[PDB]
Amino acid sequence: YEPPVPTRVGKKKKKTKGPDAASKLPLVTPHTQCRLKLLKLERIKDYLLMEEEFIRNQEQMKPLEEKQEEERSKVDDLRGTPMSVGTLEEIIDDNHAIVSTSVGSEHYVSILSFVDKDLLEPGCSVLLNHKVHAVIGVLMDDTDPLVTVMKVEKAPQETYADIGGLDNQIQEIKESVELPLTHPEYYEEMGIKPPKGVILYGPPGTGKTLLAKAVANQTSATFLRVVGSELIQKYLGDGPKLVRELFRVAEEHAPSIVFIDEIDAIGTKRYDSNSGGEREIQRTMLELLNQLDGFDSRGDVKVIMATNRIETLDPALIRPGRIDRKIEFPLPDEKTKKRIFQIHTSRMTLADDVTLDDLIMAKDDLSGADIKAICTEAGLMALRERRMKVTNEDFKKSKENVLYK
Amino acid sequence: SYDRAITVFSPDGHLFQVEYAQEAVKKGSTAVGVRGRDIVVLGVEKKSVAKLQDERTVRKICALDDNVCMAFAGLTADARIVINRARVECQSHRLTVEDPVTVEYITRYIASLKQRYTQSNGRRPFGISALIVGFDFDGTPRLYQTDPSGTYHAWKANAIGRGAKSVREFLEKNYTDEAIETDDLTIKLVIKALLEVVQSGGKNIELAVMRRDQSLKILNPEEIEKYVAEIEKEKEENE
Amino acid sequence: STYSRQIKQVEDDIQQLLKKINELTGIKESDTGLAPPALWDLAADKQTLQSEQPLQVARCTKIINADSEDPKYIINVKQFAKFVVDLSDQVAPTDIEEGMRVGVDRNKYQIHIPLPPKIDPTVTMMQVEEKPDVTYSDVGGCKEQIEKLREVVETPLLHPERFVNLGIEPPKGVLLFGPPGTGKTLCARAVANRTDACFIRVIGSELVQKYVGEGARMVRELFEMARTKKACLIFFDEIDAIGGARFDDGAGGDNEVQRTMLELINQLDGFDPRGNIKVLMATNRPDTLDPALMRPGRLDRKIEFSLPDLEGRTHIFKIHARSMSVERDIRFELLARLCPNSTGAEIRSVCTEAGMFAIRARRKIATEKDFLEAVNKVIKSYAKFSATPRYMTYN
Amino acid sequence: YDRGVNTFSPEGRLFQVEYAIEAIKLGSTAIGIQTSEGVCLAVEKRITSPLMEPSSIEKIVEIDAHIGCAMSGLIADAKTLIDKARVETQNHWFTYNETMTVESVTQAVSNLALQFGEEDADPGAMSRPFGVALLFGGVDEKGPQLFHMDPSGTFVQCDARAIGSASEGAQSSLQEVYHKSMTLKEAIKSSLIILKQVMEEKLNATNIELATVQPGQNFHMFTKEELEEVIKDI
Amino acid sequence: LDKQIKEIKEVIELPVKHPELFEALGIAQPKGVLLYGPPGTGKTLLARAVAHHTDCTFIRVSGSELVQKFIGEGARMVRELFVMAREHAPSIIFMDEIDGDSEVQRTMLELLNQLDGFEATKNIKVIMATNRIDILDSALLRPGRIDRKIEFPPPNEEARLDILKIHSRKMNLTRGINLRKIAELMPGASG
Ligand SMILES: Nc1ncnc2c1ncn2[C@@H]1O[C@H](COP(=O)(O)OP(=O)(O)OP(=O)(O)O)[C@@H](O)[C@H]1O
Ligand SMILES: Nc1ncnc2c1ncn2[C@@H]1O[C@H](COP(=O)(O)OP(=O)(O)OP(=O)(O)O)[C@@H](O)[C@H]1O
Ligand SMILES: Nc1ncnc2c1ncn2[C@@H]1O[C@H](COP(=O)(O)OP(=O)(O)O)[C@@H](O)[C@H]1O
Ligand SMILES: [Mg+2]
Ligand SMILES: [Mg+2]
Ligand SMILES: [Mg+2]
Repeated sequence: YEPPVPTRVGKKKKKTKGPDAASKLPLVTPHTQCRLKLLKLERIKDYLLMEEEFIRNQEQMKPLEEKQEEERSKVDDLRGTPMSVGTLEEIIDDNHAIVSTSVGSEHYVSILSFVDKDLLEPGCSVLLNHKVHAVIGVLMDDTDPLVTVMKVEKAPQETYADIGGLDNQIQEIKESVELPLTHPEYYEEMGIKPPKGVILYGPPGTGKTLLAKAVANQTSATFLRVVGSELIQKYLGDGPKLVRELFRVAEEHAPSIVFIDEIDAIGTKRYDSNSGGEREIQRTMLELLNQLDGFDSRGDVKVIMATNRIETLDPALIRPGRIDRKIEFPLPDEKTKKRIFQIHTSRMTLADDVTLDDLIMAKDDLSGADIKAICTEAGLMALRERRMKVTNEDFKKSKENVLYK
Repeated sequence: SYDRAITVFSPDGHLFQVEYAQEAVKKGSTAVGVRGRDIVVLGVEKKSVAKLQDERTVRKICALDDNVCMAFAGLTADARIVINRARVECQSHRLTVEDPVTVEYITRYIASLKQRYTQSNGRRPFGISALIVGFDFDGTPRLYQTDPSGTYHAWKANAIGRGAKSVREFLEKNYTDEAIETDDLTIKLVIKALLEVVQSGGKNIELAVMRRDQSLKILNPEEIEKYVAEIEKEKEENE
Repeated sequence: STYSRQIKQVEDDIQQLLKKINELTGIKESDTGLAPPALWDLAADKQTLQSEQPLQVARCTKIINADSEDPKYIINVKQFAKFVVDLSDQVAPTDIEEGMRVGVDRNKYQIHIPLPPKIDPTVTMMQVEEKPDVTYSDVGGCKEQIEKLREVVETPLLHPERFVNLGIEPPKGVLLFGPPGTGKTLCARAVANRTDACFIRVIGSELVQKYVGEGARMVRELFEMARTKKACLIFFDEIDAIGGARFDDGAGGDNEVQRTMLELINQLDGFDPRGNIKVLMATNRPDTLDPALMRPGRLDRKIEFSLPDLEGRTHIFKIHARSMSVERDIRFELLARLCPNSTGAEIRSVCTEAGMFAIRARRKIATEKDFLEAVNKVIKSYAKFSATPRYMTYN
Repeated sequence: YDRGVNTFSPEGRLFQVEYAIEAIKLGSTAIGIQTSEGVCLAVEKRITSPLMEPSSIEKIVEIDAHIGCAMSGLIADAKTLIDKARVETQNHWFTYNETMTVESVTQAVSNLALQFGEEDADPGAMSRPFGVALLFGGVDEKGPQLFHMDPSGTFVQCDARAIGSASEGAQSSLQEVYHKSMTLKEAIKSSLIILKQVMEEKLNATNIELATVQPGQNFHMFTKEELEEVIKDI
Repeated sequence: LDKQIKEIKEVIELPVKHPELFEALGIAQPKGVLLYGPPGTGKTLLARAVAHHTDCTFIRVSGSELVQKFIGEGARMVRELFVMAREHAPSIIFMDEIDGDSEVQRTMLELLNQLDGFEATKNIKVIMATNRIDILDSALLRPGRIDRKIEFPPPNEEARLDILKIHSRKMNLTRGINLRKIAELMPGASG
């Protein structure tokens, strides 16, 4: 006896996912409504016209058993009902594989011809015949509940126009997460790959998450958001396992933007639920180091990290190649503070006796979050007095609530 | 005696404590100094001017001697030590040489004192940069700058503080022989320089001028307000 | 616009023809994993469903009276049961050994086919199937580093005849160490691209597992599956995750991970011969590795990826500015001089930012000033976050 | 950190000394050539702003009338070394009524290197090495002599030594241009050609420093007019 | 807690019932509430009452691993709770700090970050109950995260009488009990 030898190269599935299948018609150029496009469009139609006539003739004289609806009916008979869901443990041969049912019992079954063999990978969910357990299909895995957590289904309503004073910051962040997708030709004609990673750092409330929200609003790519504290898991290896899975979802939904907000919270906060102490966090970081810039080839994934404590990060984490750009978010100055007040008081109706210049110097170290918190509390004070117009007294009591006490 | 090496070489060859001291300089008020033909102008931005703060006490422009005055940027408490140590040396030099100190000498002493704190046991580097202006015995206006490292260079015009890069870029374009033809134009140059980083206006500008054979003259807010009107007036005709 | 009416007429017909073609051919489902009908051999599948019975996976435990003509095999059918069975008549008695997985039928449980050893699906995914797009030409300033790397991990497999004739046993291990960004993983990606043997990429953080002894299990199955190949390469990126030095802090600090490292040490150089596996580990914290792992016979060659010298930095600049739209007289030697102790990662960013300034100014060609500003932004402005100063002490 | 200043690497390297050597590579390039007709010292000023006075950047210093020094690395650190060289000289003259040999001056300055430490040290003792490299050049009984000092306290006579950011490139250029029997005017020119090729900026009479110590003649810094005369060629 | 009832209504009741009041005011609808005070002062009592009166589903997040099978088989993030919170909007997510770092506070940050601008469905409010406000993280104390902090001081003489008047109804009381005197007999007592 000799072991079976596969004809397929390797044990992994085909990388391409969700293609046009056989509807991949040739790309006709130019898109302009001209005769050449018409000639090319007719050219595609001509072959299809041949294709329609040729296929019809064969099926016309094909046996009654061998028909498109008959063979599909025979497939269901071969598959049977119910259709058991198992796990692919090993691909022994092209038409043979080792599968395990839900009870943990492994079987050496035969992969039938109609099975999509390029979706076969070890660990995948396979469909087996109830009686003979032969591989008869592959279950398109449902979106994991872990996938739904990262994905921001609806883009946030915050635009770049809602950000004031971060003109350079928007310009730097756009050039690594927005410009490479909207106008990729600029980078190709220059011969440069776009800046790989970006980190937004500064004092709290300076607009780090807000710019990421503006990025998520005007992005055509999948946006995955994970707070750094969410990488601290209750079990060993789960933290590294989660970082590995987060960028695996990013690979599937390419192009994608991964926002690791509050990245510093993974190490600056110690939780007793984390069985491994700082040592497990280090292994979680080492997984993060590989994902940003490691052995595996990275697709169209742009990584945005945000932190108010950038000195506490591992310097190897934000090294060039992993995080190319380090955009600083300083506390607003007088010109920016006025713009932030106008942004958050635009939909407000103000009293004639309120002035934003006096509200500018509420505190020297005034952040945008404090500016916004003053406004919403000022409106809440007006709501308490059953009023729609916010007075200066409402803002005065607003400052003593958020800035003090 | 605390005998420990605070400032040591990084593997790349950098003295990180010196760099961190230069980082504290970048968090201070913007100090601007311009060396004119017969006047030296020192301009310092004021941080968060408080109506309850006695403006006389918090003064970033101080006179080491009758002919030398300096403006600093960085840690206020660190500077006051340097000014006092520099002031004592000005009187020691005058006692021995019987000649008022030169700007080069006192910028050399301060730089040497600053450098000594980057190579001495138990001492952290001074976290200030100094903008020393003044006049020599022969009436030549001199402007010198020191950093925590201990390097002093002479400048026609320079800026230190948070917005040093912006003001210095502004100064490299507007410092010309025509711009320092008169004392009034030279004083306007510093205000024009400080308006680039000061957002509110002349209320956050402290101005000190020194003329040849004269003592340091702090400019009153009304005098400064008079100048800012002229720059605002000259802006209209250039449009 | 004159053909707009006719273009839509033929475009709709093509779409109608395409849908009509899919009606006869069949392009649907794809959610139960159904292959396109062009590959459907229904006649054969019906024959397989009867002629080829399904086989249950069992492990042989003991052979009773192997010398006689009635050899009886005890099998462990996973979670089902244990059976004393006899061998099938279509396989040889010498083909079944104790401790080997077998395939047994559902009626009399007689062994029908031997099976490959069980390997964790995660371990199976560790072998590289698509090689990287990086060659040795993309690594600059590592000339001596690469030759040492190649003559241990590439030359013995390419030309094994040159070592057997001279009675030479080439080293079976290389440790790449250096500060971050120095090209440790870049060289390993070049090795995998060029290699013809099986390449397995193992990240140390992947070996950290929730349960006790699981991490050491994956190391055992990793070397078990590497031994199923004539020649193999295992890459241990960031081995400091599991390769840390052993210690006793009273409590069981890092006891589980140390066992994984102890298993890796055992497979590299233990009682059993390792095989034709040539391991390769990269770490930016080699001072943290256990002395047993850092010993010849496990990591025979210690290749240091120090920060490039002036010639090396100029070479890395040439590599990354090769495809750029640079100007005439870019003084790359001058740029290499402006960053004395800088990793190749910073040099690549300098090249990227240099062209990034040109894109900023709507310019199609990157000037020398753009590189000078890029050096200031990367080497100088970003020196606060530089990992180099802290990591040269570690390397 | 945990390491002290006087800590040995596993390879026998004083960690702080090796680190201080890396500080020179960030300093400005300096070229020194020793010829039978005198010693040549050139250094680039490295102006970073047009508002900076080039004359204030003093990277060549009069140690004495017969010996001068070119410095590269941390300029602030070499002031301490220069001061003693200007004190050790004029102490030899006080005690022996003669000018101290260039080698002895470099020897005295070299002893200051490695006189650093954390514990068991005088209150005035330094805490870190001098992150500067000096190129002493002068005329003595042995004729023109050029000596190179490094933060390790290691001084050596050099016929033509280049220190600074472009030490590697300029030394290679120096080897291709230096022959033992050449005039000092050739040394001034040859050093300026090498500097102009390694400088970031365009070479002119304001961003460089030239000094010469000829036999008989004293230490002489080149003025703007003198520099323009040799710049006009190449 | 008459003052506290009014405060929590303006932040959890009004945004759910009358979103137009906040849109007319031009302010963002509040999403985070922190009730702080000594234990037993009515923080959980008031949080449940508002959810009961506003028809908002009340979810208590104790971080218990016994309830993780209901939250989701993954259990890798506490934001997996948002799937079941969105399905029952309007919802009130309530976490109480019993009092390493605090896991309730960590959950608060993760929920507040998603609720900042990354949550599509509205009417998901989040309440935190804590013993003290000075132990709080700087991240939660930062302006803009918790839109209202409501204090629950220990009941005074009059408030103790009301709490006494409330729980004594469930007993067969002889007529003429001087509940005022018993309230005076309990200085510094919680509800
Ligand atoms: N520059 C700005 N312009 C407009 N709004 C701003 C600005 N900075 C802050 N804000 C407001 O402050 C609110 C809170 O700030 P944000 O969530 O962006 O903080 P952050 O910078 O990510 O900081 P951190 O996470 O450290 O607290 C934002 O929702 C936004 O409305
Ligand atoms: N010698 C080199 N020649 C050319 N490019 C290089 C060189 N070294 C590094 N790079 C570039 O810098 C990047 C740094 O990534 P790399 O995988 O090489 O880092 P590393 O040394 O493994 O770092 P870490 O220790 O953080 O894992 C590479 O992807 C490559 O683009
Ligand atoms: N102010 C109060 N009025 C009425 N009952 C109260 C009051 N405070 C506490 N209680 C009673 O105490 C019990 C527990 O209080 P609880 O709300 O859990 O305290 P905390 O506010 O610390 O969470 C509740 O069942 C409630 O009946
Ligand atoms: Mg944030
Ligand atoms: Mg690596
Ligand atoms: Mg309670």
